[PDB]
Amino acid sequence: KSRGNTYQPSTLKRKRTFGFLARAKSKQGSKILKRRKLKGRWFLSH
Amino acid sequence: DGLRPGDVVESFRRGIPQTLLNEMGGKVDPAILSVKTTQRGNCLPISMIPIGTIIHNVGITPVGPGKFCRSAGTYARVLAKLPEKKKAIVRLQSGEHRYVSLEAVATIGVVSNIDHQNRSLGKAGRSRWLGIRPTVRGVAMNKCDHPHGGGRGKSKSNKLSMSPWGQLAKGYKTRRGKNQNRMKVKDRPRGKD
Amino acid sequence: FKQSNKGLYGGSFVQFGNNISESKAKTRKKWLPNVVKKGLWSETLNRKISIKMTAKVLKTISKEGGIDNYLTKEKSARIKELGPTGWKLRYRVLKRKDEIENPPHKRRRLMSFLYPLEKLEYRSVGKDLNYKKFVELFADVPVKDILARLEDHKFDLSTITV
RNA sequence: UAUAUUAAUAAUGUUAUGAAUAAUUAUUAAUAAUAAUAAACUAAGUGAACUGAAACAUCUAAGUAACUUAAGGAUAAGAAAUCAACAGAGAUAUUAUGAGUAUUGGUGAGAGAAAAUAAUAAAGGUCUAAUAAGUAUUAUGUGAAAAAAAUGUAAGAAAAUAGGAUAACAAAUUCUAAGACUAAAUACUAUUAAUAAGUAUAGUAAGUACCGUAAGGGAA
RNA sequence: UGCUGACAUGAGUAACGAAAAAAAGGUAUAAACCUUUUCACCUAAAACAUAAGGUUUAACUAUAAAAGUACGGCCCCUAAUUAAAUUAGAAUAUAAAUAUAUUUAAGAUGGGAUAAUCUAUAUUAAUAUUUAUCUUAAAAUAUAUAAUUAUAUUAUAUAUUAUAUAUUUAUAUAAUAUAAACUAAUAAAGAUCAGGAAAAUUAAUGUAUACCGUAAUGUAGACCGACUCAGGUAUGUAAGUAGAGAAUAUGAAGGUGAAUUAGAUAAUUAAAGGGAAGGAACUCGGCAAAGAUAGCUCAUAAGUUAGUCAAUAAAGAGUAAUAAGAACAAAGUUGUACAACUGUUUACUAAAAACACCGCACUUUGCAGAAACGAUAAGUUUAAGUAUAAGGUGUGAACUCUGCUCCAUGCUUAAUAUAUAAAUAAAAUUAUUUAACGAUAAUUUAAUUAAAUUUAGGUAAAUAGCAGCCUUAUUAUGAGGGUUAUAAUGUAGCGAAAUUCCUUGGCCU
RNA sequence: UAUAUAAUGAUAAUUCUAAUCUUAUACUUAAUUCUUAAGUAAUAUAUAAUAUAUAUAUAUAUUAUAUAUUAUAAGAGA
Ligand SMILES: [Mg+2]
Ligand SMILES: [Mg+2]
Ligand SMILES: [Mg+2]
Ligand SMILES: [Mg+2]
Ligand SMILES: [Mg+2]
Ligand SMILES: [Mg+2]
Ligand SMILES: [Mg+2]
Ligand SMILES: [Mg+2]
Ligand SMILES: [Mg+2]
Ligand SMILES: [Mg+2]
Ligand SMILES: [Mg+2]
Ligand SMILES: [Mg+2]
Ligand SMILES: [Mg+2]
Ligand SMILES: [Mg+2]
Ligand SMILES: [Mg+2]
Ligand SMILES: [Mg+2]
Ligand SMILES: [Mg+2]
Ligand SMILES: [Mg+2]
Ligand SMILES: [Mg+2]
Ligand SMILES: [Mg+2]
Ligand SMILES: [Mg+2]
Ligand SMILES: [Mg+2]
Ligand SMILES: [Mg+2]
Ligand SMILES: [Mg+2]
Ligand SMILES: [Mg+2]
Ligand SMILES: [Mg+2]
Ligand SMILES: [Mg+2]
Ligand SMILES: [Mg+2]
Ligand SMILES: [Mg+2]
Ligand SMILES: [Mg+2]
Ligand SMILES: [Mg+2]
Ligand SMILES: [Mg+2]
Ligand SMILES: [Mg+2]
Ligand SMILES: [Mg+2]
Ligand SMILES: [Mg+2]
Ligand SMILES: [Mg+2]
Ligand SMILES: [Mg+2]
Ligand SMILES: [Mg+2]
Ligand SMILES: [Mg+2]
Ligand SMILES: [Mg+2]
Ligand SMILES: [Mg+2]
Ligand SMILES: [Mg+2]
Ligand SMILES: [Mg+2]
Ligand SMILES: [Mg+2]
Ligand SMILES: [Mg+2]
Ligand SMILES: [Mg+2]
Ligand SMILES: [Mg+2]
Ligand SMILES: [Mg+2]
Ligand SMILES: [Mg+2]
Ligand SMILES: [Mg+2]
Ligand SMILES: [Mg+2]
Ligand SMILES: [Mg+2]
Ligand SMILES: [Mg+2]
Ligand SMILES: [Mg+2]
Ligand SMILES: [Mg+2]
Ligand SMILES: [Mg+2]
Repeated sequence: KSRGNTYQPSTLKRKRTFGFLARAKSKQGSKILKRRKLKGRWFLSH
Repeated sequence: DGLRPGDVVESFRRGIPQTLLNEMGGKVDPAILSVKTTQRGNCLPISMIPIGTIIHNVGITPVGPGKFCRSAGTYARVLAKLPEKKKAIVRLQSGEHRYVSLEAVATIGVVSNIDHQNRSLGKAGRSRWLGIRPTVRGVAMNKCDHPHGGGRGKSKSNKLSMSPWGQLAKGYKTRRGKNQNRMKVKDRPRGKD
Repeated sequence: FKQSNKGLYGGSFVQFGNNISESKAKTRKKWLPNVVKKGLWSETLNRKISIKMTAKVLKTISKEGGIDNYLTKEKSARIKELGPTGWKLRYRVLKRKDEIENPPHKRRRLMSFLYPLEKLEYRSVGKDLNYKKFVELFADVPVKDILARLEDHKFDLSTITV
């Protein structure tokens, strides 16, 4: 069938997988946040 | 096999009971223990199971549960007793003679549902219900997958029958070398039958 | 090599090197020490210390004549060899040897005697005192007083009993 | 229940017939708390592949990139079991000559020192250790392209009447491993001053708008 | 086909994205906005009420109102699963990172008391997957004259009349009243595919009832698709008439009629209707189109694996239809090839003969196991299973059957047959050095010392293999026969095969 | 004849074990979830004595040294 609609929004999954805690509660996510801070990004995670 | 709602069974793993010991009627002196033992359903150690008895639910150790001969229609036979070595020789449904602890568990009689092997599932849905997903043959696969794969048309690729991970699937003894069975008198028929 | 923190490895770690073939092809390989689990009797602790050591360390125990001696050697080499665990075991052994060597007499009952008096005085003035804070206050007071009661004994923390 | 509680001046509405109150006491002493935690520099563990060799596997790239761990304003090194050669020097750390020389390599692509003489540098020499044993050494598998101290497995000494150093032996020299501290010259970063045959496309916005689910990319 | 920026040509061309609209008035302002009327369209939706999502897009800033009994969340409880958390010096393993097992905490898509005669949650006193609702019962009626069947009813849902009250609250109840669907609560009971986890009562006091969601959109212009995109998107109600039906026709209420309009309707293109005579003469091919003489009740053959499988058989009958006069369901037989069958596949050119399958064989593993995973280990799945179990391999239901061979590659079993690699307690001995002893670098021997290797079997439903040459019955032809090679020489069956080049092979229909 | 009694080794097999390995389950003084040092109430071990029959061994008051207020049970085993 047709393609293009790969993003199916759901706040629960959005926050659980790309939220701030989802990254601050691990080694790798903490590194992502730290790298984004160093680059100076305004928005670290959803 | 013969167990039906209504029958009475018992276990003598702990031993012969005081109820009979003090009563002296069924105690060892008249040796009613033989006929109290060799009756289907009850559980006894091999030490007090006579030779040649058909048994199931055999253990390995004096303190361990019944492990062998536990499926439907399965049984084993007591072939020998060695009190000095605290051991017994039992032949299992595989046809293998094996050492077992003489004070190991065993139940008299064959396991029920003898005809379980004559059943016939009629459709793939029945396997799916039971929890069996489809099996894909190696020859149908690609060479990156199972070694049998590849080849235009149906072809076995001159490859010795083997598993997807390169282990021969016809006659290749998998348990080989130093790590074999320490308690093993005689191997199973292995093509004799 | 965090496997070694749990045992007496004698300051020997893994070695990563190359495996050379006859064509002199190289392939990374690893050398492990010969770690063995063993229970050695300790006299000062009067019990078996069960740990993972190397055969070399075990042979050193055999030479030096005991796990106690091995742990309590003085050289900096040994201090380095004895890892975090060995260090703790050494502390236990030396503490036990010291407490066997010099016993306390070669005060708690008098603290108990003084406890109710202070408790009653605090109650009278409207305050309270429990055992924990009591011992905390009077932990480090060498000199006692006779403000109340009478000292009908001359133990004086010297030559107890006849 | 840190407006959280034994003690207190009196009590409403009641206390299985002078005290103890679910809305509480001007009060007084005792008892649990708060992770904003950068970068770069340094040390250590593991460590590629592209590539070069006009192919490729020894070799190279390279102990580099990357990941992981742990310190300090710096870290690391450091006062000879060192060099040297019969004459002598006298701790580390960078730089120039020595020198692309000795050395080394499918003796290919290629790699490559030390003595010694100068420059920068600080007061640069000191004791903290009962003077160092599964240690030196040996065999074996690895180990900075030349030059070598660590390293898995196992055998294993001596006391200055001794030990280390060289393919080996003799003679002679030189220094004392298995115990330690050490400014300065150095690296990174941030301020201040000076000079720019530097920048207005290396001249302040914005890591924003916007793109991707995300890591991430990224304007005028 | 350099990069960025500006501007051109195509060009005022193609397009303006399923669609019914018309007057009068607001307004001598209007195709596009608002109102009224007429007309249409969706109506088991284009309506109503919601979930998720989202630039609040809404009937808006003066804005979406909760103690709970149909209020959700919040909170208690847990599933799947997650966790720099958790465990005498020592939970286990591991180059680091980290990974295991156990605890604990978290985590719905789930469970959680009472309540319209309206209700009360807190503190102190003890520690039931899924599916179905009888042949037969009793009265009164239609019943026939003993039928027997024809049914509310062989079970529930409430309101009225009477027999009674404590100054009419709870009962004991005898009568009256249902046609077809559906609902939530019983009772009994059918197959095997055997059907979640978790948090315990009376008493005495007690309750001033916190926080958050609430608009509108939600088969969409208000979300995911680069667009106000004919795509994707979860629930319940979904008037009546008619029907077996949620099919099909209409449409009562409701909502709507669209960022394109007005003319004209050439060639030509798309979707659709009709067609004389003929009926596949088209084409690679009946591709496309056309063809239905009940939809209910009867009746329904040969084959067959006995299954109304074939079958929704074909043809046919009954029921008003006799010139016809809604939509929808229903689209004929037969031979062959392949595949037992239902199913799966190349999201976006292949749906099949390919995959799967139930069935059939071989093989490994005795459980401290085979198999897979684990910079590698602990450990995990296998399995809380045990040779009728689990893994691997080929074949692919069933009938009739499955012939010959271990040469080769492997597997497998024994041969007192047989190389060597590493590892040492000694010295029959050369070289170097040294005045010297001595210090450094070897070859033979030991009671010693593997797997492999090659010998001999077994193993083909293991991987695999299954030949040539020449005359006799005075003939094409060759029952017998003669010869070389081999492990053996293609058996039963089938045959110009989806296998046959020659090849439009010869013959029949 | 016309190479092992002995001394040793090789091979095969069986046995034992604190090599190794796998499964399961009250007080007294002294420095109020603690420790230590001396003695205890009861739960358990060896050899000497009670008293039994054959001419190598039973069952018990009480005492001699080391401990609990890792261990047991089972299995494999040089
Ligand atoms: Mg997209
Ligand atoms: Mg996820
Ligand atoms: Mg299963
Ligand atoms: Mg199958
Ligand atoms: Mg298959
Ligand atoms: Mg294929
Ligand atoms: Mg492969
Ligand atoms: Mg194939
Ligand atoms: Mg490094
Ligand atoms: Mg190259
Ligand atoms: Mg190439
Ligand atoms: Mg330093
Ligand atoms: Mg280099
Ligand atoms: Mg020294
Ligand atoms: Mg020295
Ligand atoms: Mg060496
Ligand atoms: Mg290199
Ligand atoms: Mg020194
Ligand atoms: Mg986007
Ligand atoms: Mg044009
Ligand atoms: Mg035109
Ligand atoms: Mg146009
Ligand atoms: Mg107008
Ligand atoms: Mg419809
Ligand atoms: Mg309707
Ligand atoms: Mg709506
Ligand atoms: Mg609520
Ligand atoms: Mg919870
Ligand atoms: Mg929920
Ligand atoms: Mg809403
Ligand atoms: Mg609403
Ligand atoms: Mg698109
Ligand atoms: Mg749309
Ligand atoms: Mg309709
Ligand atoms: Mg209408
Ligand atoms: Mg609407
Ligand atoms: Mg439109
Ligand atoms: Mg037109
Ligand atoms: Mg016509
Ligand atoms: Mg006609
Ligand atoms: Mg034709
Ligand atoms: Mg034609
Ligand atoms: Mg057609
Ligand atoms: Mg007929
Ligand atoms: Mg028939
Ligand atoms: Mg149709
Ligand atoms: Mg098929
Ligand atoms: Mg199909
Ligand atoms: Mg396709
Ligand atoms: Mg199909
Ligand atoms: Mg395995
Ligand atoms: Mg099987
Ligand atoms: Mg097949
Ligand atoms: Mg078949
Ligand atoms: Mg065959
Ligand atoms: Mg050798």
